[PDB]
Amino acid sequence: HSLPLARIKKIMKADEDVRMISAEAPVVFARACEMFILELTLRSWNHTEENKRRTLQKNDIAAAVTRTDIFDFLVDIVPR
Amino acid sequence: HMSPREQDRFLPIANVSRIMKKALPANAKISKDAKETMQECVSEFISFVTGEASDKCQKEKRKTINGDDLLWAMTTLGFEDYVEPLKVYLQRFRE
Repeated sequence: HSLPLARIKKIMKADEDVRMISAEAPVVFARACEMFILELTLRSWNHTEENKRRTLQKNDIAAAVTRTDIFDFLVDIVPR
Repeated sequence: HMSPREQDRFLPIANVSRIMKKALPANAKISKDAKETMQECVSEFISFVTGEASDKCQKEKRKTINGDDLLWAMTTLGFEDYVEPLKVYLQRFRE
């Protein structure tokens, strides 16, 4: 697992409200981000299998976002 | 999004693509626009969760977001399945 911890902090602190960040917080976030990518990729893949195709495309993510409530926050940026 | 400034709002597309591939069968392929869309989803995920963690510690008059706030935020926003394995991970840092 090797997501860059410095990039993650930059993204967290893009929010002006955020002030200081603990030492372990970005590490933990890296792990969570990984599980998020896995689950979203895999859910999208099943829409790819069902369309019988072999390339995961943007529309496959748009469909996945609409099927799962935990991904409902993404409909503002990946509209179907 | 080719500027260094623009690129700095996202995790690198190479680190994201490697992870995406781990969840797919070896024969699977991923278009370019799918990798970029995944890039934006991850930054949105980081801002979403941080937004809730930030709110909690502000209500508690604390200035530092830590690992406990983050997992609380993930429970609050519905990511319960990530929370169990992460709790054990974050416990390794405190003990």
